[PDB]
Amino acid sequence: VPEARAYLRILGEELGFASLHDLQLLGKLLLMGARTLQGIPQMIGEVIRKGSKNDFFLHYIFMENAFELPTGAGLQLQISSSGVIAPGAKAGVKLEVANMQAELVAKPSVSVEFVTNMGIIIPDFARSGVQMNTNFFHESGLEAHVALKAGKLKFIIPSPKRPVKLLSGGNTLHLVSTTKTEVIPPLIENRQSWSVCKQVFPGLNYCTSGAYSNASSTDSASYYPLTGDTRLELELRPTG
Amino acid sequence: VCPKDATRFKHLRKYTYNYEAESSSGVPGTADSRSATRINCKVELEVPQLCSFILKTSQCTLKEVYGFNPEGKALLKKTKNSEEFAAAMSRYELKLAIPEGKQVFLYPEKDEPTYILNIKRGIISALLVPPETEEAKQVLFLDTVYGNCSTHFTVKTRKGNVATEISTERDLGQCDRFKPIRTGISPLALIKGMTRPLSTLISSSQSCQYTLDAKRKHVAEAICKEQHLFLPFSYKNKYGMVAQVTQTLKLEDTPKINSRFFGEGTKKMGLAFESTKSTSPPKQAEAVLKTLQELKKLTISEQNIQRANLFNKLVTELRGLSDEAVTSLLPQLIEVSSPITLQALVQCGQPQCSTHILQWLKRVHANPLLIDVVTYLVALIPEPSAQQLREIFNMARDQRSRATLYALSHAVNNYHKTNPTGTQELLDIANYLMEQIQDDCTGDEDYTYLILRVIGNMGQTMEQLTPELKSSILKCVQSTKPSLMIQKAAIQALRKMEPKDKDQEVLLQTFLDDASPGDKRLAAYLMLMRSPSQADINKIVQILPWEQNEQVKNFVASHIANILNSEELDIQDLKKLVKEALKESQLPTVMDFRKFSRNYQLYKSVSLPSLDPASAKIEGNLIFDPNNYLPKESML
Repeated sequence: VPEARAYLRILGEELGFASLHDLQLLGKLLLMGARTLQGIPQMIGEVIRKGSKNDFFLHYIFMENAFELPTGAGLQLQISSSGVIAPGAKAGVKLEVANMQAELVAKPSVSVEFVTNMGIIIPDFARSGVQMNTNFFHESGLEAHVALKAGKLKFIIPSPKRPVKLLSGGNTLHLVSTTKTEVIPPLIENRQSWSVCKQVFPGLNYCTSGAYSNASSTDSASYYPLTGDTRLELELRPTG
Repeated sequence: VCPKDATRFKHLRKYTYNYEAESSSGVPGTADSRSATRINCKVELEVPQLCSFILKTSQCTLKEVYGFNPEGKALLKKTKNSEEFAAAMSRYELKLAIPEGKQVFLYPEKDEPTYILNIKRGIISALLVPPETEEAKQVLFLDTVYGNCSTHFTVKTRKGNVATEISTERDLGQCDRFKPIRTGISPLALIKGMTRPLSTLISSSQSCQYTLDAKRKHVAEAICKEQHLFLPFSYKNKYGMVAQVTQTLKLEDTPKINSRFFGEGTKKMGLAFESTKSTSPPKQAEAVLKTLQELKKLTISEQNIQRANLFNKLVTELRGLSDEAVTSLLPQLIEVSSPITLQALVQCGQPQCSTHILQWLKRVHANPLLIDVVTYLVALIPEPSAQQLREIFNMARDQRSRATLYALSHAVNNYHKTNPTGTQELLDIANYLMEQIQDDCTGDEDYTYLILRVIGNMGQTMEQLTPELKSSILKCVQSTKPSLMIQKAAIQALRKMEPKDKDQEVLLQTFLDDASPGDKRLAAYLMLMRSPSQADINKIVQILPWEQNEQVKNFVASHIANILNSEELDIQDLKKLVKEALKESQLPTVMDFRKFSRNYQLYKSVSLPSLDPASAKIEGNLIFDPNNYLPKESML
């Protein structure tokens, strides 16, 4: 039974070869594709049967310019700063089959943060820098629970066990050592913290708050939005 | 050459200097709350003669703030590496000479580390005092750890013709090295070319205060202070960010040294910086693991407030780390989480992360089709790396697929051009292939065929490194055990091996062998005609009328007739040999092309103006036994 093969050479560089045995191998590859295909539906159903949590979180650096410049002592002043996006969402539904108890999670979140950093570094040895950090976060979604029992239905929505930050305007600095990353505590002088909350419901309140230090009148300190850990936040606060 | 104006010392003197400096990065608005570090060293300047100096450092204590007193006084402690730190410094001594007082040429001993050398260079630049002048405005061109400089020189106090107080100052936006030193970045971040704008947002200027001895010219003390300020993050453009370098050198004593000999380390180097990696201690990797665990925990904790942040700090640490440590650690990280490791890798613009993708691919147990696809895709990327080659070798061993091996051979050629060094990788793969072939080349026909032809893809390298493999190739060619297919593949493996006298001899032996197969004989004949010799051609032409396999005779005679027919420039030289071989013989008359192997060839020569003639050569190969209605074989 004839045996044959062929190949392609460019500049004398063989570019792969074709064989009848290769055709038979491809036939078995198609058979194996079928073999893999057959069991997929049961597997995919199996996870729904048991349930699980599904998480889909990109974390992408849209903006970043890093570099370094030397120093007179011979050390290296790292300099860099980035803008990043983490637009993912939490998901994953668990079904208690034959118990008819459905648990559902869906809460996409937004993490619009920014950092700038400068660092004098001693390669393989040590570092010293400061990190300029502006922050914007959001999340929203639903926590739902539905169960059918003995002809008695009930749709359950667990209440927030913590404030729901619609918006979060935050700015922070840090002192970072080779072995540590340390925040810089805010000044207590003119440490303005306030909150205004309105009732969406008797147990839930729409809250507007701002915590900051008003050091504008103090020299060497940037004005009230800056020079310290400054938070302007918009939240729904569960009263508990 | 040591100008006397540059004398800032006295010969036969050792000047022991205490080095004390600190770098303190903090915000002035909050009482200069800063990340500060305290370095303290004993330095031993040695001057057997003018401009021929020896430098012994010792008693280097590396302390850093771990806390602040309520009044703001820091709390310094020695670090873990401060001991290896002092050991690294003390275990070398430096020898240097500065011709003319402005030309610096370091001669270190036993290849001191680049960063240690650079710290030393900064210390020297602090030490270097310009030649004395009576001009207060003096500004000139000077080298430094930071490249060249326009540095201003103003004498603050002068006694007689000798200056006692001097200030050395230069703006740091004018010296050669203000170009932002490149760094690895998010290869996916689309922002570009914005680096220069920021430098505008940078402020910096240097000033050194010097106390000099009018008697022996020596520097009593040196104060060098540098302040860097950043403009943004500042209301009124003066509440920004402040940095400062403050290093001081104190002359504890000046022992006089009975010495007149100066050394010059083999490695000759200048005062300028030499590129260095953002190296980090091996320990920190474990922190990376703690961090990844933390993120995995937090998603369960349902908090995402700072996850991207921690990711950034991590990949920062990542860029602080090294290659081999990463790959060794690599499997554990995947064990934690695959997709997050992917986010890191893709956002990781470091070469190792790209190299490590292959390893990931084998970890995730990728389907062979995609494995080979990506294998070839990467293999064509220029400038291969020895590491990358080791990964390619490992993958070729693991899959042993056609595309993997072809990609490996092409990358082998690429790196061979990249690095003429016969590194140990070449030897390891050469040994592995020798195992895959042996001397008999016995094995799976497809497998051994592919092995032979892929080896031919790197024939020249094999010649350079392993002659025994070439000998085994000749053995297999003359071996009867391998199939004619394997034998032919062995013949064509000589593609990059350019048959030599002995290769030509073996080819002639197997070709003129009358019992040798007609197809095998024709293949050997063709490879022998690649670069034949007049004596060889004479012998073959003599044997031609008596050759067996009439189809062989017709093919060979047609080939010779075409060679004579050819006019091409190289074939002009070849026809000289052909004629030298035709004196005492006549060719069998070339009959038949539908039932006998026949040779046809055409050339297309065009005279390009202002360029050499371009000739396209066409070879029509027909293989027919007298029982083949259609060509048994044929190559275009």
